[PDB]
Amino acid sequence: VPEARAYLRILGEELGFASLHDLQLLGKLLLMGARTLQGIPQMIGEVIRKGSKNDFFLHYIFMENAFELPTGAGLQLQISSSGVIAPGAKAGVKLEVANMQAELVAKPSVSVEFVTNMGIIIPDFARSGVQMNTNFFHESGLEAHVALKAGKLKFIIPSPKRPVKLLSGGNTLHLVSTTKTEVIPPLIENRQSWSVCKQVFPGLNYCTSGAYSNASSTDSASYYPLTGDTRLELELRPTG
Amino acid sequence: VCPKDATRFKHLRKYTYNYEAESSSGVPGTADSRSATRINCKVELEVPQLCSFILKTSQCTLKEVYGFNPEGKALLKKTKNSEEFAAAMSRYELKLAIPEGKQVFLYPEKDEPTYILNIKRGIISALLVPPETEEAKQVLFLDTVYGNCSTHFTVKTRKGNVATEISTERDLGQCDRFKPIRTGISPLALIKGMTRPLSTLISSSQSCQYTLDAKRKHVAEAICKEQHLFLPFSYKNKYGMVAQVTQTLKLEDTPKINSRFFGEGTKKMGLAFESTKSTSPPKQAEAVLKTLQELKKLTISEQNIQRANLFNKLVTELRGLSDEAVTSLLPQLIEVSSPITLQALVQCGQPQCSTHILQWLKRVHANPLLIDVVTYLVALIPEPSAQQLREIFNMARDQRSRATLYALSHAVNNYHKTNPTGTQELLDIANYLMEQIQDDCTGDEDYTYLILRVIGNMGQTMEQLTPELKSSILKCVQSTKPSLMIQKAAIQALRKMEPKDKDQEVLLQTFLDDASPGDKRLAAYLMLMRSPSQADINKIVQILPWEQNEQVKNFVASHIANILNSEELDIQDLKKLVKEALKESQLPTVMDFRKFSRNYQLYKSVSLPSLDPASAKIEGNLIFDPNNYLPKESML
Repeated sequence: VPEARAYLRILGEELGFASLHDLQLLGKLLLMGARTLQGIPQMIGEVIRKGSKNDFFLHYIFMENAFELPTGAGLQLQISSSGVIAPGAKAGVKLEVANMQAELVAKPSVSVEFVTNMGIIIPDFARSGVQMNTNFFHESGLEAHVALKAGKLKFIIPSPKRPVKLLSGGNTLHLVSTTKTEVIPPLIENRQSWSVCKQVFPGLNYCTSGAYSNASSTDSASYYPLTGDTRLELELRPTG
Repeated sequence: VCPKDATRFKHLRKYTYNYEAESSSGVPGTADSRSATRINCKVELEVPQLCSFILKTSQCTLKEVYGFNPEGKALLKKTKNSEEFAAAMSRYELKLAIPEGKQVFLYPEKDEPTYILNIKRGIISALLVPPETEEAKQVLFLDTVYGNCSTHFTVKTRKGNVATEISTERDLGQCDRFKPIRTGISPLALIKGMTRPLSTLISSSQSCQYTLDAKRKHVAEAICKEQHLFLPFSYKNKYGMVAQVTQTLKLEDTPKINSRFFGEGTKKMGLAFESTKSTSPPKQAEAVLKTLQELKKLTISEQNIQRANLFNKLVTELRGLSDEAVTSLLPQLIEVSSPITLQALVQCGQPQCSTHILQWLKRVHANPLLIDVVTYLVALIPEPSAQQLREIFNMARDQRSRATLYALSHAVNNYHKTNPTGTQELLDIANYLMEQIQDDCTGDEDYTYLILRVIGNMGQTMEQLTPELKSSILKCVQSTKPSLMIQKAAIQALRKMEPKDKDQEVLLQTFLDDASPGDKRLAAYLMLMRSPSQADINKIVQILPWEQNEQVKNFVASHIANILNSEELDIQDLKKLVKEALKESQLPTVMDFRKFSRNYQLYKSVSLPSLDPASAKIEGNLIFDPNNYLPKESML
């Protein structure tokens, strides 16, 4: 039974070869594709049967310019700063089959943060820098629970066990050592913290708050939005 | 050459200097709350003669703030590496000479580390005092750890013709090295070319205060202070960010040294910086693991407030780390989480992360089709790396697929051009292939065929490194055990091996062998005609009328007739040999092309103006036994 093969050479560089045995191998590859295909539906159903949590979180650096410049002592002043996006969402539904108890999670979140950093570094040895950090976060979604029992239905929505930050305007600095990353505590002088909350419901309140230090009148300190850990936040606060 | 104006010392003197400096990065608005570090060293300047100096450092204590007193006084402690730190410094001594007082040429001993050398260079630049002048405005061109400089020189106090107080100052936006030193970045971040704008947002200027001895010219003390300020993050453009370098050198004593000999380390180097990696201690990797665990925990904790942040700090640490440590650690990280490791890798613009993708691919147990696809895709990327080659070798061993091996051979050629060094990788793969072939080349026909032809893809390298493999190739060619297919593949493996006298001899032996197969004989004949010799051609032409396999005779005679027919420039030289071989013989008359192997060839020569003639050569190969209605074989 004839045996044959062929190949392609460019500049004398063989570019792969074709064989009848290769055709038979491809036939078995198609058979194996079928073999893999057959069991997929049961597997995919199996996870729904048991349930699980599904998480889909990109974390992408849209903006970043890093570099370094030397120093007179011979050390290296790292300099860099980035803008990043983490637009993912939490998901994953668990079904208690034959118990008819459905648990559902869906809460996409937004993490619009920014950092700038400068660092004098001693390669393989040590570092010293400061990190300029502006922050914007959001999340929203639903926590739902539905169960059918003995002809008695009930749709359950667990209440927030913590404030729901619609918006979060935050700015922070840090002192970072080779072995540590340390925040810089805010000044207590003119440490303005306030909150205004309105009732969406008797147990839930729409809250507007701002915590900051008003050091504008103090020299060497940037004005009230800056020079310290400054938070302007918009939240729904569960009263508990 | 040591100008006397540059004398800032006295010969036969050792000047022991205490080095004390600190770098303190903090915000002035909050009482200069800063990340500060305290370095303290004993330095031993040695001057057997003018401009021929020896430098012994010792008693280097590396302390850093771990806390602040309520009044703001820091709390310094020695670090873990401060001991290896002092050991690294003390275990070398430096020898240097500065011709003319402005030309610096370091001669270190036993290849001191680049960063240690650079710290030393900064210390020297602090030490270097310009030649004395009576001009207060003096500004000139000077080298430094930071490249060249326009540095201003103003004498603050002068006694007689000798200056006692001097200030050395230069703006740091004018010296050669203000170009932002490149760094690895998010290869996916689309922002570009914005680096220069920021430098505008940078402020910096240097000033050194010097106390000099009018008697022996020596520097009593040196104060060098540098302040860097950043403009943004500042209301009124003066509440920004402040940095400062403050290093001081104190002359504890000046022992006089009975010495007149100066050394010059083999490695000759200048005062300028030499590129260095953002190296980090091996320990920190474990922190990376703690961090990844933390993120995995937090998603369960349902908090995402700072996850991207921690990711950034991590990949920062990542860029602080090294290659081999990463790959060794690599499997554990995947064990934690695959997709997050992917986010890191893709956002990781470091070469190792790209190299490590292959390893990931084998970890995730990728389907062979995609494995080979990506294998070839990467293999064509220029400038291969020895590491990358080791990964390619490992993958070729693991899959042993056609595309993997072809990609490996092409990358082998690429790196061979990249690095003429016969590194140990070449030897390891050469040994592995020798195992895959042996001397008999016995094995799976497809497998051994592919092995032979892929080896031919790197024939020249094999010649350079392993002659025994070439000998085994000749053995297999003359071996009867391998199939004619394997034998032919062995013949064509000589593609990059350019048959030599002995290769030509073996080819002639197997070709003129009358019992040798007609197809095998024709293949050997063709490879022998690649670069034949007049004596060889004479012998073959003599044997031609008596050759067996009439189809062989017709093919060979047609080939010779075409060679004579050819006019091409190289074939002009070849026809000289052909004629030298035709004196005492006549060719069998070339009959038949539908039932006998026949040779046809055409050339297309065009005279390009202002360029050499371009000739396209066409070879029509027909293989027919007298029982083949259609060509048994044929190559275009």
